[PDB]
Amino acid sequence: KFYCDYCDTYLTHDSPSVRKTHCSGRKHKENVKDYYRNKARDIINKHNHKRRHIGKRGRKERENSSQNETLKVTCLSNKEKRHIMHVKKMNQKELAQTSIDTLKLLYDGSPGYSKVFVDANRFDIGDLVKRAQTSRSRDETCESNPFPRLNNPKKLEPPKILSQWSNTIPKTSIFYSV
Amino acid sequence: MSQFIYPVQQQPSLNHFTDPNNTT
Amino acid sequence: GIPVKLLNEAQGHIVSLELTTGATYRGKLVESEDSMNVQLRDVIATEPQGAVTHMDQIFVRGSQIKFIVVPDLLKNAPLFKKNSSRPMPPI
Amino acid sequence: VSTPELKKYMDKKILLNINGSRKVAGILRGYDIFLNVVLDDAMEINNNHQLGLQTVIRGNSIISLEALDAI
Amino acid sequence: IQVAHSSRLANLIDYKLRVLTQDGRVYIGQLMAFDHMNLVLNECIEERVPKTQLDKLRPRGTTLNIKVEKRVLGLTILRGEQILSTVVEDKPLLSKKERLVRDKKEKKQAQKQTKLRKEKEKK
Amino acid sequence: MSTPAAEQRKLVEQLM
Amino acid sequence: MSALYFQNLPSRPANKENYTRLLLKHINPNNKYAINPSLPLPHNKLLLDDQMGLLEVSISRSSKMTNQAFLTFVTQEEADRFLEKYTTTALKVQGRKVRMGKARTNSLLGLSIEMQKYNLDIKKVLKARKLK
Amino acid sequence: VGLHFFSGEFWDLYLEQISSRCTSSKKYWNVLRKILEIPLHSFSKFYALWLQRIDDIMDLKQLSQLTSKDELLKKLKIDINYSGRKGPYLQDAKKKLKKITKEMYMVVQYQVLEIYSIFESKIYINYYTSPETLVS
RNA sequence: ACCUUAAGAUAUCAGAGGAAAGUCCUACUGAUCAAACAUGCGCUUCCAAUAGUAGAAGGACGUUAAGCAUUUAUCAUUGAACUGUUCAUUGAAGUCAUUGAUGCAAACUCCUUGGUCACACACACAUACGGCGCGGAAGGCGUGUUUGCUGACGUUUCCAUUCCCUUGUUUCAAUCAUUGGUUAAACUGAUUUUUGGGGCCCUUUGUUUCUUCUGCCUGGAGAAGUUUGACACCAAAUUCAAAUUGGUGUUAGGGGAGCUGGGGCCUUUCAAAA
Repeated sequence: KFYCDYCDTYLTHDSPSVRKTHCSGRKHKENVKDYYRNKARDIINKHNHKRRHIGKRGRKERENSSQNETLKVTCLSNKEKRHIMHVKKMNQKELAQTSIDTLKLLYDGSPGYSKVFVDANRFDIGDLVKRAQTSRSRDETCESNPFPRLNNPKKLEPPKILSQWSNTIPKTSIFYSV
Repeated sequence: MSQFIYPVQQQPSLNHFTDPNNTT
Repeated sequence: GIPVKLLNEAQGHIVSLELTTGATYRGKLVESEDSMNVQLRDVIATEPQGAVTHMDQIFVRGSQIKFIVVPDLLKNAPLFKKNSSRPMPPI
Repeated sequence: VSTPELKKYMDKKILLNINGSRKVAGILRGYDIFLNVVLDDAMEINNNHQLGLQTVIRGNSIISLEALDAI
Repeated sequence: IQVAHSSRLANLIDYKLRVLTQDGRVYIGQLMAFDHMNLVLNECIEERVPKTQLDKLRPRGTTLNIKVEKRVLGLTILRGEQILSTVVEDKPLLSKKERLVRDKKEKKQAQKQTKLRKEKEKK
Repeated sequence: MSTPAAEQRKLVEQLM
Repeated sequence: MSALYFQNLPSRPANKENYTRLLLKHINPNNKYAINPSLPLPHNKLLLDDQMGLLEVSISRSSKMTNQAFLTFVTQEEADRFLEKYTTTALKVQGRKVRMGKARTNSLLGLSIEMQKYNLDIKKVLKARKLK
Repeated sequence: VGLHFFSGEFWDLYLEQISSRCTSSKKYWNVLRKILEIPLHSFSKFYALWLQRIDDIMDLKQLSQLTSKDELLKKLKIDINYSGRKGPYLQDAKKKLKKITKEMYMVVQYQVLEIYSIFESKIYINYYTSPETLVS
């Protein structure tokens, strides 16, 4: 008697494909995805800090630090800090999931494009792609699109900038572009 | 709300110095 | 046994395993059986003297495996917890 | 007990290293629960001399059984 | 470190062991499961004495200093056929009282969650 | 049914 | 034979032999005795514990003097040159600076060496009863 | 090939390799500091990494990862060994470091935006096609 | 669509009883063993400067660093000169490295970890060293009670069944109140309300981290709540949000009153032997 620990459904004793059928379905394929999302989410959310050993400060150490000044502490309200934490977590997720693919768009008309960037006709990991999109075939030749500039392509996307520093940008561009 | 935004700028009003097509 | 079930849970993720001959292998783990037989896919082999090659698949007998290195995230697997609740299996 | 999952290697050329030094390549024909394997048209890779029309390999001395085909 | 005299391999769970293999390689990681006696180690780093420095261990400066090549490898399951003998090196992070406390905690939480699961799945 | 030897018996015995 | 007096020494070492070995290690780096553990220290009841004249230590667990410990030497001139070794730069054992001053009275072992270099012995053991 | 305008992918590979292999976590700072000054196409991603990674610092001593103690004490007027109440002082250090990063970002943004506006926006072809091709 | 099961057992010997020879059993009885839980030993080891800018343990998959010293970089065929050596040609394999590898050694930088506790700034000791402050960590040994592997689940026509303060802390004084002791006028001690002063802490970094809501540095605060419940967060798809279904967690720390398990010491009473 063996049961899945994710689905919690008790499964009549199996060892062959019956375990390769359960583990390849959907109630055991996405329900094992939600589990490890939560466990990895925790280790991201953990905020417990190291144990604090506070030693008795001496007079020579205290007098200099008392001489200088007192420092104000910035503090927010409950709703404000809730909103700020939500925003910061969302920003961290969005930046972490970001992948730069400028080189893939730049070589869109290369003579050997379909054999490298398509990622389905590659020679290393193509063996996996080789029941379930106008895919780019390997049989493309450079005669197709002899002149790329004939209005086919579009301008490169302008570089992104941080929104919290969006007033830093110069006000007016040097040249007048229509 | 995303932290990356495309930059936007104001045009310099097309005098003879700021024209990119000027050849004279 | 717990380790066999852990290796079973480690399916579909890149594991690295070293045989008793000295060789090393790493790649996607397609299937494993209760006797530690494993099938690696897109494996990158290191023969004992240092040379490195590549094969599509491999099926190594479990009697020769020295150890198997699974991804670190599997430490949080549900079958590693000691106190567990069972659904009271039917008749 | 449990038959090894080699139902996809049938009639496909494989290369398996006998013991720690020898390497034998042939066409797999069948297998047993001990991982005994019977492979036809063997050839001891080293020049390389063929073994025979029908050979069996004891599953004790097999280490790895990588396949030289599409799989 | 001192370890209780009546302490089988079941009591040394999350102790940081020192597992020795047949080929002179040691593994230094936290034990977290066993079975044929094939362990599961959390952060075990494998050590070995190179053949170039093995000659310094042979009987004869006064104090030997051996540079041991070590590899880092995580959450690895060993095989009992190769294991030769195991030694203990360090205690777990948590004290015994705190260990009992967290066990009672998880038992209470699990009992409550099981009761709620039954209550939901029946009605 | 115990070690694979019994299963191999229940094949070889029929084979002979 | 004159015993030295030491203050501001750590009281953590607990065990007397372990404390002696640690203090000897900090006194003499690369020492023949401190570097090699599991060596039985020479207990000179009435042999150098460490070279450059170090004969014995004498500590006490009494709560009255916790940090205090005493070092007894072989010869007075050896003890005087030990002061020149200090040369008024604060010797440090563990992390705390230690102050060093000559004891008001030499230790019992030093008294024995002075007496051999037996009435003084009997008087000392008789003094032990009255003050206890 | 580090100073390429489109060199974001190479630096991403380098940073992920450093973060995956290194455990001392000083080479990460020493490499992101260099990346901060190169006028790349995707400088914003690395500046966001820098801002988040400076925002997750938790104690005074880890500011020594950034620069030297003497440099911090002399230029930014931040004392690492400051003992007392360290919460507001660490917040002050974070504010000063973020101001310095903002000035760096001002310089790099001016450079990158000028380059893109003038030159890089007009170039459409970056690949060798054939000896029979004509370029505009 | 594939799957529906290895079988046994749950301390041990010895003694008394019950269903010739076993056979089983005894909220039977001894002895041993093992487990849990209490509880002790003058038991043993370990627990970081502030009188100061340190140190201990373990790392670095860290730098100096191309450090200082050695050592390595194919095989076959054919032609040519040559006294083995050099040049070219065909074929065969071929981890990257040579700023490598290996041997040796040192400095530096940085990470994690800890009672950075209380009383002390002390003249000890031969039986060598009051181990005669409170805790914590880890073992060794002894006693007591319960059990005879251990846990959920159902049934009971079983037993069960609590409150209160508090969430910077500590200390001094002014003052209010309560209570006891002596002469309710005086003095003295314990508890409490309000205000002020001193010290230390706030990295509590989402500014107390039990939850929500209000809120804060000229401050440490206010309201509601506490387990068949609430709260936080994750994932989706309906074509933003809300909705739901499925998941992972969190529900704490200290003090007090009752009620109760255990030890040490003292009193009384009872029984046996001396």
